[PDB]
Amino acid sequence: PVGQFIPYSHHVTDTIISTKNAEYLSVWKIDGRSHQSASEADVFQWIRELNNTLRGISSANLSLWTHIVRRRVYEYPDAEFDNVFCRQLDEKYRESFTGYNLMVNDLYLTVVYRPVPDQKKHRQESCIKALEDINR
Amino acid sequence: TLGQSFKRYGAELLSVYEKGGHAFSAPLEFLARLVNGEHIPMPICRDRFSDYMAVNRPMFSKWGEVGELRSLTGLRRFGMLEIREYDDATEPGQLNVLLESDYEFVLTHSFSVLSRPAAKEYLQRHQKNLIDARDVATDQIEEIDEALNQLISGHFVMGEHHCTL
Repeated sequence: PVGQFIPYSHHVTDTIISTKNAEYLSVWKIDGRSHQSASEADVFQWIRELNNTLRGISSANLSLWTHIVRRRVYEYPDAEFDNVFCRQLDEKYRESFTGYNLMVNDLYLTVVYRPVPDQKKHRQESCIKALEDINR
Repeated sequence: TLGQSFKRYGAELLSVYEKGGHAFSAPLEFLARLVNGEHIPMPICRDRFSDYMAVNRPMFSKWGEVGELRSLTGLRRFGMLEIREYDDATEPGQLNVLLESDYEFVLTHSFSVLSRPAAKEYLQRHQKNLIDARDVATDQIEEIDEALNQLISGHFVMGEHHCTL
Protein backbone atom coordinates (compact mmCIF):
# COMPACT_ATOMS: atom_id res chain seq x y z
CA PRO A 1 0.00 0.00 0.00
CA VAL A 2 0.93 3.71 -0.12
CA GLY A 3 2.16 3.53 3.47
CA GLN A 4 2.84 -0.17 3.96
CA PHE A 5 5.04 -1.33 1.07
CA ILE A 6 7.14 -1.57 3.56
CA PRO A 7 10.01 0.33 2.31
CA TYR A 8 12.23 1.09 5.31
CA SER A 9 13.42 -1.49 7.82
CA HIS A 10 17.08 -1.24 8.72
CA HIS A 11 18.71 -4.65 9.12
CA VAL A 12 22.09 -4.25 7.44
CA THR A 13 24.61 -1.77 8.83
CA ASP A 14 25.24 1.92 9.37
CA THR A 15 25.36 3.02 5.73
CA ILE A 16 22.69 0.63 4.43
CA ILE A 17 18.97 0.41 5.14
CA SER A 18 17.04 -2.64 3.95
CA THR A 19 13.55 -3.28 2.66
CA LYS A 20 11.42 -6.41 2.90
CA ASN A 21 12.62 -7.77 -0.46
CA ALA A 22 16.35 -7.25 0.33
CA GLU A 23 16.55 -3.99 -1.59
CA TYR A 24 19.34 -1.91 -0.15
CA LEU A 25 19.66 1.83 0.29
CA SER A 26 22.30 4.40 1.08
CA VAL A 27 22.14 8.19 1.06
CA TRP A 28 24.63 10.88 0.07
CA LYS A 29 24.14 14.49 1.07
CA ILE A 30 25.57 16.49 -1.81
CA ASP A 31 26.73 20.04 -1.81
CA GLY A 32 27.35 21.16 -5.37
CA ARG A 33 29.46 23.39 -7.57
CA SER A 34 29.68 27.17 -7.87
CA HIS A 35 28.46 27.09 -11.48
CA GLN A 36 26.86 30.47 -11.00
CA SER A 37 30.52 31.64 -10.86
CA ALA A 38 32.40 29.04 -12.94
CA SER A 39 33.43 28.66 -16.57
CA GLU A 40 30.77 26.74 -18.46
CA ALA A 41 33.42 24.82 -20.38
CA ASP A 42 34.78 23.73 -17.01
CA VAL A 43 31.24 22.83 -15.93
CA PHE A 44 30.86 20.69 -19.05
CA GLN A 45 34.25 19.16 -18.26
CA TRP A 46 33.10 18.25 -14.75
CA ILE A 47 29.96 16.73 -16.24
CA ARG A 48 32.11 14.57 -18.52
CA GLU A 49 34.44 13.69 -15.64
CA LEU A 50 31.50 12.73 -13.45
CA ASN A 51 30.12 10.77 -16.39
CA ASN A 52 33.36 8.84 -16.71
CA THR A 53 33.06 8.27 -12.98
CA LEU A 54 29.55 6.96 -13.71
CA ARG A 55 31.06 4.56 -16.25
CA GLY A 56 32.52 2.71 -13.26
CA ILE A 57 28.97 1.98 -12.15
CA SER A 58 27.99 -1.40 -13.52
CA SER A 59 24.53 -2.48 -14.63
CA ALA A 60 24.12 -5.03 -11.82
CA ASN A 61 20.56 -3.86 -10.97
CA LEU A 62 22.05 -0.67 -9.52
CA SER A 63 20.13 2.58 -9.51
CA LEU A 64 20.66 6.16 -8.42
CA TRP A 65 18.00 8.58 -7.28
CA THR A 66 18.47 12.31 -7.05
CA HIS A 67 16.23 14.27 -4.72
CA ILE A 68 16.80 18.01 -4.88
CA VAL A 69 14.89 19.97 -2.28
CA ARG A 70 14.11 23.66 -1.94
CA ARG A 71 12.94 24.52 1.56
CA ARG A 72 12.37 27.46 3.86
CA VAL A 73 15.20 27.78 6.37
CA TYR A 74 13.37 29.98 8.90
CA GLU A 75 15.17 27.92 11.62
CA TYR A 76 18.00 30.52 11.53
CA PRO A 77 18.24 31.99 15.04
CA ASP A 78 17.01 35.58 14.95
CA ALA A 79 18.16 36.64 18.40
CA GLU A 80 19.62 39.43 20.48
CA PHE A 81 23.39 39.89 20.61
CA ASP A 82 23.26 40.47 24.41
CA ASN A 83 24.57 44.04 24.17
CA VAL A 84 23.31 47.42 22.99
CA PHE A 85 25.51 48.41 20.02
CA CYS A 86 25.71 45.20 18.00
CA ARG A 87 22.10 44.47 18.95
CA GLN A 88 21.20 47.91 17.56
CA LEU A 89 23.01 47.16 14.30
CA ASP A 90 21.34 43.75 14.37
CA GLU A 91 17.93 45.43 14.46
CA LYS A 92 18.94 47.97 11.81
CA TYR A 93 19.87 45.07 9.56
CA ARG A 94 16.82 43.11 10.76
CA GLU A 95 14.68 45.72 9.04
CA SER A 96 16.09 44.22 5.80
CA PHE A 97 14.21 40.93 6.46
CA THR A 98 11.09 41.84 4.37
CA GLY A 99 11.25 38.83 2.07
CA TYR A 100 14.49 38.47 0.05
CA ASN A 101 14.52 34.77 -0.84
CA LEU A 102 14.74 32.96 2.49
CA MET A 103 14.73 29.46 1.03
CA VAL A 104 17.73 27.24 0.26
CA ASN A 105 18.15 24.27 -2.08
CA ASP A 106 20.09 21.08 -1.29
CA LEU A 107 20.94 18.02 -3.35
CA TYR A 108 20.93 14.36 -2.35
CA LEU A 109 21.46 11.02 -4.03
CA THR A 110 20.33 7.55 -3.03
CA VAL A 111 22.27 4.51 -4.15
CA VAL A 112 19.97 1.49 -4.50
CA TYR A 113 21.00 -2.13 -4.85
CA ARG A 114 18.55 -4.69 -6.20
CA PRO A 115 19.53 -8.38 -6.19
CA VAL A 116 18.77 -9.68 -9.68
CA PRO A 117 20.25 -16.54 4.63
CA ASP A 118 23.78 -16.90 3.31
CA GLN A 119 22.57 -15.60 -0.06
CA LYS A 120 21.26 -12.41 1.57
CA LYS A 121 24.38 -12.02 3.72
CA HIS A 122 26.82 -12.42 0.83
CA ARG A 123 24.75 -10.14 -1.41
CA GLN A 124 24.77 -7.61 1.45
CA GLU A 125 28.55 -7.84 1.74
CA SER A 126 28.81 -7.31 -2.02
CA CYS A 127 26.70 -4.16 -1.68
CA ILE A 128 28.86 -3.13 1.28
CA LYS A 129 32.20 -3.38 -0.51
CA ALA A 130 31.02 -2.04 -3.87
CA LEU A 131 29.17 0.80 -2.14
CA GLU A 132 32.23 1.66 -0.04
CA ASP A 133 34.21 1.92 -3.27
CA ILE A 134 31.39 4.03 -4.75
CA ASN A 135 31.38 6.37 -1.75
CA ARG A 136 35.17 6.67 -1.73
CA THR B 1 6.83 3.64 53.16
CA LEU B 2 5.99 6.07 50.37
CA GLY B 3 5.43 8.86 52.87
CA GLN B 4 8.88 8.08 54.20
CA SER B 5 10.37 8.28 50.72
CA PHE B 6 8.48 11.34 49.50
CA LYS B 7 9.37 13.45 52.53
CA ARG B 8 11.45 15.64 50.24
CA TYR B 9 8.83 15.46 47.51
CA GLY B 10 6.04 17.49 49.11
CA ALA B 11 3.63 14.62 48.49
CA GLU B 12 0.33 13.99 50.25
CA LEU B 13 -1.84 10.91 50.64
CA LEU B 14 -5.30 11.37 49.16
CA SER B 15 -8.69 10.03 50.43
CA VAL B 16 -8.02 11.48 53.88
CA TYR B 17 -10.37 14.41 53.11
CA GLU B 18 -13.28 12.06 52.72
CA LYS B 19 -16.31 12.72 54.97
CA GLY B 20 -15.96 16.49 54.70
CA GLY B 21 -19.17 18.35 55.42
CA HIS B 22 -21.71 15.92 53.98
CA ALA B 23 -19.59 12.78 53.39
CA PHE B 24 -17.47 13.84 50.42
CA SER B 25 -15.11 11.35 48.76
CA ALA B 26 -11.68 12.95 48.15
CA PRO B 27 -9.93 10.56 45.69
CA LEU B 28 -12.84 10.08 43.28
CA GLU B 29 -12.58 13.76 42.44
CA PHE B 30 -9.20 12.83 40.99
CA LEU B 31 -10.92 10.02 39.09
CA ALA B 32 -13.30 12.72 37.84
CA ARG B 33 -10.46 14.25 35.85
CA LEU B 34 -9.74 10.71 34.74
CA VAL B 35 -13.39 10.35 33.75
CA ASN B 36 -13.94 13.64 31.99
CA GLY B 37 -11.46 16.34 32.99
CA GLU B 38 -14.01 18.16 35.13
CA HIS B 39 -13.33 18.97 38.79
CA ILE B 40 -16.63 17.41 39.87
CA PRO B 41 -16.48 15.94 43.37
CA MET B 42 -18.49 12.78 43.88
CA PRO B 43 -19.52 12.26 47.51
CA ILE B 44 -20.35 8.85 48.87
CA CYS B 45 -23.61 7.09 48.11
CA ARG B 46 -25.51 3.86 48.45
CA ASP B 47 -24.20 3.00 45.00
CA ARG B 48 -20.92 1.95 43.47
CA PHE B 49 -19.67 5.05 41.72
CA SER B 50 -18.83 3.36 38.43
CA ASP B 51 -22.59 3.37 37.93
CA TYR B 52 -22.68 7.16 38.06
CA MET B 53 -19.26 8.74 37.50
CA ALA B 54 -19.76 9.40 33.76
CA VAL B 55 -21.48 12.73 34.33
CA ASN B 56 -19.95 14.39 31.31
CA ARG B 57 -20.06 11.78 28.58
CA PRO B 58 -17.10 10.50 26.57
CA MET B 59 -17.91 8.94 23.21
CA PHE B 60 -15.90 6.51 21.09
CA SER B 61 -17.77 7.01 17.81
CA LYS B 62 -14.58 7.51 15.80
CA TRP B 63 -12.76 4.24 15.14
CA GLY B 64 -9.24 5.17 16.23
CA GLU B 65 -9.71 8.79 15.11
CA VAL B 66 -10.57 11.72 17.38
CA GLY B 67 -13.41 10.78 19.73
CA GLU B 68 -15.97 13.01 21.34
CA LEU B 69 -16.88 14.38 24.75
CA ARG B 70 -20.36 15.41 25.83
CA SER B 71 -20.38 17.79 28.77
CA LEU B 72 -22.58 20.42 30.36
CA THR B 73 -19.71 22.92 29.97
CA GLY B 74 -19.55 22.36 26.21
CA LEU B 75 -18.56 19.61 23.79
CA ARG B 76 -14.91 18.59 23.63
CA ARG B 77 -12.76 16.26 21.57
CA PHE B 78 -9.97 13.91 22.50
CA GLY B 79 -7.37 11.67 20.94
CA MET B 80 -4.90 9.16 22.28
CA LEU B 81 -1.45 7.72 21.63
CA GLU B 82 0.26 4.60 22.93
CA ILE B 83 3.95 3.89 23.37
CA ARG B 84 5.86 0.82 22.23
CA GLU B 85 9.44 -0.02 21.17
CA TYR B 86 10.86 1.45 24.35
CA ASP B 87 14.48 2.51 24.19
CA ASP B 88 16.19 0.91 27.17
CA ALA B 89 18.32 3.98 27.79
CA THR B 90 17.29 6.24 30.67
CA GLU B 91 18.31 9.83 30.00
CA PRO B 92 17.83 12.34 32.85
CA GLY B 93 15.82 14.83 30.77
CA GLN B 94 13.40 12.13 29.71
CA LEU B 95 9.97 13.81 29.49
CA ASN B 96 10.71 17.31 30.74
CA VAL B 97 9.85 18.59 27.25
CA LEU B 98 6.26 19.28 28.31
CA LEU B 99 7.02 22.61 29.97
CA GLU B 100 4.71 24.50 27.64
CA SER B 101 2.72 21.49 26.35
CA ASP B 102 -0.32 23.02 24.62
CA TYR B 103 -2.27 19.75 24.57
CA GLU B 104 -4.25 19.58 27.87
CA PHE B 105 -2.87 16.09 28.17
CA VAL B 106 -3.29 13.29 30.63
CA LEU B 107 -0.35 10.90 30.75
CA THR B 108 -0.83 7.42 32.16
CA HIS B 109 2.05 5.13 33.04
CA SER B 110 1.07 1.76 34.39
CA PHE B 111 2.98 -1.00 36.13
CA SER B 112 2.21 -4.42 37.50
CA VAL B 113 4.66 -6.46 39.55
CA LEU B 114 6.01 -9.72 38.23
CA SER B 115 5.69 -12.96 40.12
CA ARG B 116 9.27 -14.17 40.45
CA PRO B 117 8.44 -17.50 38.74
CA ALA B 118 6.77 -15.39 36.03
CA ALA B 119 9.68 -12.93 36.16
CA LYS B 120 12.05 -15.86 35.62
CA GLU B 121 9.88 -17.01 32.71
CA TYR B 122 9.86 -13.50 31.22
CA LEU B 123 13.62 -13.12 31.65
CA GLN B 124 14.24 -16.51 30.04
CA ARG B 125 11.92 -15.60 27.15
CA HIS B 126 13.85 -12.33 26.75
CA GLN B 127 17.13 -14.29 26.80
CA LYS B 128 15.90 -16.57 24.01
CA ASN B 129 14.11 -13.92 21.93
CA LEU B 130 16.37 -10.87 22.03
CA ILE B 131 19.83 -12.47 22.11
CA ASP B 132 19.65 -13.00 18.32
CA ALA B 133 20.63 -9.43 17.46
CA ARG B 134 22.43 -9.19 14.12
CA ASP B 135 25.45 -6.88 14.58
CA VAL B 136 23.75 -4.09 16.54
CA ALA B 137 26.18 -1.26 17.29
CA THR B 138 24.45 -0.21 20.52
CA ASP B 139 25.31 -3.24 22.75
CA GLN B 140 21.84 -4.69 23.44
CA ILE B 141 23.03 -8.25 24.19
CA GLU B 142 24.51 -7.09 27.53
CA GLU B 143 21.36 -5.83 29.27
CA ILE B 144 19.41 -9.08 28.91
CA ASP B 145 21.49 -11.24 31.25
CA GLU B 146 22.51 -8.34 33.48
CA ALA B 147 18.78 -7.75 33.94
CA LEU B 148 18.48 -11.35 35.16
CA ASN B 149 21.43 -10.81 37.51
CA GLN B 150 19.92 -7.61 38.89
CA LEU B 151 16.48 -9.17 39.34
CA ILE B 152 18.37 -11.85 41.27
CA SER B 153 19.85 -9.04 43.36
CA GLY B 154 16.53 -7.18 43.24
CA HIS B 155 17.82 -3.86 41.89
CA PHE B 156 16.50 -3.94 38.31
CA VAL B 157 13.14 -5.55 39.01
CA MET B 158 11.02 -5.45 35.87
CA GLY B 159 7.25 -5.27 35.58
CA GLU B 160 4.46 -4.82 33.07
CA HIS B 161 4.69 -1.17 32.14
CA HIS B 162 2.32 0.31 29.62
CA CYS B 163 1.91 3.96 28.72
CA THR B 164 -0.86 6.08 27.22
CA LEU B 165 -1.11 9.78 26.42
